[PDB]
Amino acid sequence: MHLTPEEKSAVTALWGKVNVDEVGGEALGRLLVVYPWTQRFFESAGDLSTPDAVMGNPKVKAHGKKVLGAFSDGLAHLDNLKGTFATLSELHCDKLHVDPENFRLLGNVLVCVLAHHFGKEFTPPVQAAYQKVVAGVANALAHKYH
Amino acid sequence: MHLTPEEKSAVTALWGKVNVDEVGGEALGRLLVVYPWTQRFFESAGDLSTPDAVMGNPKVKAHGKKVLGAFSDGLAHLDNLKGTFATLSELHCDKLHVDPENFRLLGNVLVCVLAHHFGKEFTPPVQAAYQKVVAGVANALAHKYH
Amino acid sequence: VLSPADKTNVKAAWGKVGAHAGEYGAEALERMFLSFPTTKTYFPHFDLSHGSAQVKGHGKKVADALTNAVAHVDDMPNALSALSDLHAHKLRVDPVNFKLLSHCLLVTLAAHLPAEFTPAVHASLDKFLASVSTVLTSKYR
Amino acid sequence: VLSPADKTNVKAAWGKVGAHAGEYGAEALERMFLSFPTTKTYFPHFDLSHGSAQVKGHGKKVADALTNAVAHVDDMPNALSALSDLHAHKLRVDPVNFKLLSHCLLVTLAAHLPAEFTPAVHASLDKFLASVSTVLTSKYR
Ligand code: HEM
Ligand code: HEM
Ligand code: HEM
Ligand code: HEM
Repeated sequence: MHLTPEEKSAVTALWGKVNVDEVGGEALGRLLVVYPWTQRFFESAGDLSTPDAVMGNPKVKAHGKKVLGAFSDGLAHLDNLKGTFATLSELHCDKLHVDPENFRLLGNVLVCVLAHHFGKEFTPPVQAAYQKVVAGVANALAHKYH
Repeated sequence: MHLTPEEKSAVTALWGKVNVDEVGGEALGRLLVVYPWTQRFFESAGDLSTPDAVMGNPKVKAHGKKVLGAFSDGLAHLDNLKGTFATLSELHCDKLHVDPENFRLLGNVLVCVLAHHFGKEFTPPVQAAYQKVVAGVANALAHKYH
Repeated sequence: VLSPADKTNVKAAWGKVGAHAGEYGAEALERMFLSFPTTKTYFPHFDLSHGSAQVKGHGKKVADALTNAVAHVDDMPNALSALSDLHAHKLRVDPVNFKLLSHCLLVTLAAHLPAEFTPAVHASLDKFLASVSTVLTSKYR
Repeated sequence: VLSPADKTNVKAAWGKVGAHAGEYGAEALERMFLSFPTTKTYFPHFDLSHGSAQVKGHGKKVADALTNAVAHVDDMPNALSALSDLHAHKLRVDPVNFKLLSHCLLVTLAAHLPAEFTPAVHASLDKFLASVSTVLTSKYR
């Protein structure tokens, strides 16, 4: 990444306070609600007819935890996101057919969830550093598309 | 910059047939005409009120030639665009205050200009080589923004 | 919005396309697949090989729709309603991809209509494709 | 297109903003400048330092316009004519930038209106900023 030691520490430190379980479920659910078209990948999940139906769907919540999990582990290889997400990048392209734009939508949703959760703590300078990570993650994930 | 050898050969082979003076004037003129907002940087150029006024403006022609001039040099250092474009990136940022999105619009216009000129010679695969190139250049031109 | 001038421009340039629309539609797709590989994620079921009939088939359909929007330049939202519905509800193509196609459509036209692909026409055709794209995306949320 | 639920959601959320809109406008710009430094190119004449009165003042201006839009949620195009003009013919901000400010605005509201920033409210505000963005860039060409 092009993270400043100071930027690295801010990221690192807020994350320490994150419940991935809750943040993962909320980030993915908000995605399906704000940008309804991302639901194209989760038909087998069930009823996503309403915010409530989405936010409540256990399948979504569980996928959300799987996704932030992977993200979370990526924060330990912030200096080589490319290599950390290589196999995940291939899978997404070749198996899932997930348009990389989706990675960017989520990222932005992620940031809104963090702000939502930490209020005060999620300062302009802290958001800036997070914006760099989500961008970084998305690029890493899109890297192997061909 | 993932230019395969064959993509690099293709960029270079075509660039040989280009009249940078000409293409330069056309690309720039056309940018001011398709995305008139871009005219914000040229209020000292005079009359840009109509297509003919833009396309024939001696100043637009002259500036177009300059821009493409710099771009052609870029094409001889496909290996080090960032390096090649560093002082230019800084100037655009710090002195000119040019939003980098401008660099991408020009890239797209330039691609249409090349299609316009070479017709059938601008094959699907050649366009894809040039797409990577315009992108690489806009990225290099934006590298020093802060 | 599209101005009288714009409308004249579009009818004119598109006029020239005539019977080649089909082929120019297929070519714009190929160009798009090659330059923006991420767009491929929407056609996992297609044979994207060079000269693929599926692509041929699809280029024709896209062309017909464009041809239909030109014929109904004064009532595109209505002329394209059905297609706006399909894209919003079934296909659910991310909005960013319209601009990529638009772009490849413009390169394709440029490559075929040197005499008509003037600065003025280029601008008109770009506003037009932008408008089609907006209609097709209007019912997304 | 903003649904009635949407208009409701928006007026509620903005209802809560109240006397803090200005501070939130100011905060959103600050967040924009730091996260997307390319946005700074449009404010060379400003002191973009933290707590600058130029930024503060501008923040108020933006907030107010938003208020005015919420108030005329039914007639935005008309309520924002002047502003659409200014941006299209004077400021000429590139359209991509509207998405960046919109985003920083959500982030700001989320951080300040926890209880209110529900998933349904989030969706509505987004659509809303989108429409505001569309209005402000409608006379560009
Ligand atoms: C932070 C970005 C993302 C990360 C780190 C990520 C990671 C993952 C992981 C770890 C899996 C597990 C699959 C396996 O190992 O077999 C997965 C599956 C999947 N992801 Fe991604 N993902 C991301 C973004 C997205 C987005 C934005 C979407 C669509 C909105 C998406 C759609 C899917 C789907 C459809 C599956 C398949 C799960 C199944 O088999 O049901 N992903 N992802
Ligand atoms: C391939 C992308 C570009 C290249 C290689 C390029 C190159 C150049 C060069 C070589 C100069 C003169 C340097 C000097 O004055 O010392 C220049 C100046 C300038 N460029 Fe760029 N340019 C590019 C894109 C653009 C775009 C897209 C815009 C605006 C839409 C722009 C706006 C300007 C302006 C306003 C000047 C100053 C001209 C003057 O008033 O003397 N440039 N550029
Ligand atoms: C102005 C631009 C576009 C036009 C005019 C257009 C028009 C059409 C038409 C006429 C069809 C066939 C529907 C039928 O079966 O009758 C179609 C299908 C489809 N389009 Fe769009 N489309 C556009 C943009 C896009 C983009 C940008 C994408 C993705 C990159 C896309 C993805 C698809 C897919 C995946 C199908 C289904 C094809 C099949 O399964 O046969 N479309 N479109
Ligand atoms: C949510 C969309 C936006 C709204 C409602 C908005 C509203 C306004 C308002 C109310 C003004 C002040 C007019 C006056 O001075 O009388 C203004 C000016 C201005 N806006 Fe926009 N704006 C928006 C988006 C943007 C964006 C995204 C940018 C650039 C990144 C921008 C750049 C400017 C600039 C440079 C000025 C003039 C500043 C000065 O010299 O005082 N605006 N805008």
